[PDB]
This record gives sequence, C-alpha cells and structure tokens, in this order.
Amino acid sequence: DIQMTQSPSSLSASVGDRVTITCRASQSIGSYLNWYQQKTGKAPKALIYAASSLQSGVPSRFSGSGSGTDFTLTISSLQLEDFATYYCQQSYSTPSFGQGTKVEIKRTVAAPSVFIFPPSDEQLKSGTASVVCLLNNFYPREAKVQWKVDNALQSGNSQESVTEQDSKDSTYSLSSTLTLSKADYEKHKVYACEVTHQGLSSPVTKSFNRG
Amino acid sequence: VQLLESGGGLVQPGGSLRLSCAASGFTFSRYVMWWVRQAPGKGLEWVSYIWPSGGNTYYADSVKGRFTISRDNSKNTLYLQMNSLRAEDTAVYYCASSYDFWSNAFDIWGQGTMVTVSSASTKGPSVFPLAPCSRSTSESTAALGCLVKDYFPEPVTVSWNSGALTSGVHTFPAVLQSSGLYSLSSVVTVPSSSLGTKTYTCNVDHKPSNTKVDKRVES
Repeated sequence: DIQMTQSPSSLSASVGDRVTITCRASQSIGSYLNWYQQKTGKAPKALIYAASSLQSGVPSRFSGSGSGTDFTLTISSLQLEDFATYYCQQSYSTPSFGQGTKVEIKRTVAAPSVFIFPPSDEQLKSGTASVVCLLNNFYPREAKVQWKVDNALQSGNSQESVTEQDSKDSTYSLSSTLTLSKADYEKHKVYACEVTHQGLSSPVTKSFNRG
Repeated sequence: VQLLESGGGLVQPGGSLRLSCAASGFTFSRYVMWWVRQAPGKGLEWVSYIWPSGGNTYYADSVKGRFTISRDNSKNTLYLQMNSLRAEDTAVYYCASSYDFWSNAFDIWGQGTMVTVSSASTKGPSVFPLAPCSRSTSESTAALGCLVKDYFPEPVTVSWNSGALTSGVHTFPAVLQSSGLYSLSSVVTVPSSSLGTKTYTCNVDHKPSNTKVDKRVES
C-alpha cells in the first residue's frame, strides 16, 4: 500500500489557537486525501474530502490543502470541541491511513502529587503482592515512573495507566502498579517509586520499608 | 443515515464470529460497503469490501482466506463471517461507506463493535483496598482507593459511596496483564481529617461475571 505519515503525533494548543497538522504520502496520491476526527470511544467522523473540500457541516475554521504527496489540515481558531485525534487517509488507491495526530489542551505546568501504597494484607494472603504508585493531577502528560526494590531498578514487572485530561482542570493522573509474588516481596525491604516530571526540579521518590 | 452494528464479542483463538451492519437512511444496495478495524490504542485499517451487488469481494492480506464479507440488499444488512480468529484480530470493527460516491471518503461509519480474541475465560475481580496513609497524604489531602484485580473480560464499573462521592475520584483504564486478566485502580483524594469521620466504600461491578463487590477501604 501507500504509506501515510502525519506530524506531529500529538500537539498541545489553547482554545483560540491556530493549529496545523501535516500528512505525507509515500507516493503521489494527487488530491485523493481525506481527514477524519476521532474522539475517545467514538467512531471516526469525516472532515475534509478531496484535499480541500469541507464535509457536510464541518465548521468553517477547518481547512485542507496540498496535492501530490504533502498535505496540511488547519484549524484557524481552535475550540474546546476540536480537541481530538485527526487521521489523514489516501483514497487514490486501496485505502491507507496516517498513524494519527492527537490535539491536546494546553495549560500551565503542574507537578504531580506522588503517593505510594503497600499491598494489602488481604492480597498478601492470596500469594501475590501489588504495590501501587499514584501520580495525581499533573501537566504535561510526559512523566517517567520507575520502580526500585532495595535500590535495584525494576524492569517488566510494572504497568502504567493514564487518564484522559480532567476537562475540569485539564490535568492527567497516572497509576503504576508493581506486581511480585509473596516471595521476592517478603525477601526485599525498601520499595521506592521514582517520579520524573518537568514540574519537579529533580526526581521525587516515594518509598516505604516493608514492616 | 445510520449504520448500526452487532455481532461482536469474546472468542477463543480459532473460534468464529459473525458481525452484522444494519444500514438505513440511504439506498444501501447502491454502495460499496467496507469493514474497517481499529486495534485498542491504534490506528485504522481496512479489512474487506464488497461491490453494491455483492458480486465481487476483496480482502486485506491479513484476513484473506479466513474472513467472508457479504450482504443482503433485501435486508439492507452487511455481514462479516470471521473464521480462524487470532489474538491479533482483536479490535473495534466499523462498517463504513462512501455515502456521497464522489467524495472518495468514508462519509458514514457504524457505532463500532468490539471483537476480543482471547484464550482466557470470564473471571470476576478481587477488590483490594488502597488504604489511606502518611505515604498517601500530601498537604491537607489524603488519597485512598481500590485495586480491582485479575478480572476478565472488560468492563468493570467503579463508584464511591454509591455515587455520593464523585469529587477527586480517578478511575483508571484497565491494563491487560501477561496472564490475560485485566486490572485497574480507582482512587479518590479526600481531606486528611475525613478519615473517618466519613466512610469510604468503593462499589465494583463486573457484569460479564455475576459479581458485585463493596470494599470498605479505611485507615
């Protein structure tokens, strides 16, 4: 197929902003390029067809251009409902989509509040130990959350999950869970959650000693 | 204009599913119909399409041989018989069409239908408390929560004090663990002084199982 590449993969903008996503085709697709918007848990919605033709009742602020290989979508003045993921798609040959561009709400930097939770005694009884680390209400989304047991950096035994922007206060929250058995759990001592973010001037470490 | 879908669900690898797409609001019989899929947290890819008459069918190389696209123009319905299902066919499945004809775009899309291909079986969640604490307080605020662990399939629903608490509440997306079972946390930030003073019970409900749990998390 023809391979499609958008840029950036995500962008931060404020309501009122003029934003612009680009899309590249691996070969010439002429004017056969469409734009879609997709919001969380909803199907895609057609925005532009034929490079520059606004669909059904798409607001006048949306605008497409380009022919051949390089194309751009433009929102003249971003609104709150425009925060979504935008995909381009070649309709010259068999359909192929771009990887997506997430448009995110810009706000001020907000360092995370970091909390650590030992495994409950109810869980330890069942033979498994889950340690949860909670980064609360921060911005930007970019944060690094590393685990360390007896100061030894961990790999492959934790999973993260981020919420969507609070929409109220436009921040994110993050839950990392470290899973061990009751074995490497009862045998180790110091359990640390080390958090890097641009709201903090240096890595914050939340820890507890077992017992 | 409306493409309304059904047929998606949970399936073992090697199993089968049949999706349906009931069209209305336009003369369905005149259009090339498509199936497009989207893997969780991924982009969009075409699966199969069919000419208006149903007389010619085409397939993505992944699904080729295993999937059968078809339609009943008397019923305005589009179908995708999915055989030899693999883990990597897990996705939301959309039916879509070029309503304009001239646009060369997918003007209409279905609401979606989730197809999950997993060898894991339907299990209910163990709910563990994330007790409030001194490593859980910062400023006035203290955080507390529930670890809803090792359930299958999605979804679970979580609320606090039966909806009487929604302020500061963050229920996170589930993570698929290497076991094939899901796990999520639901947390709430409350004032240190309300512990307690006030009772905090999280209400976990997993409807694929017949399982509802009310864990009382306390200091």
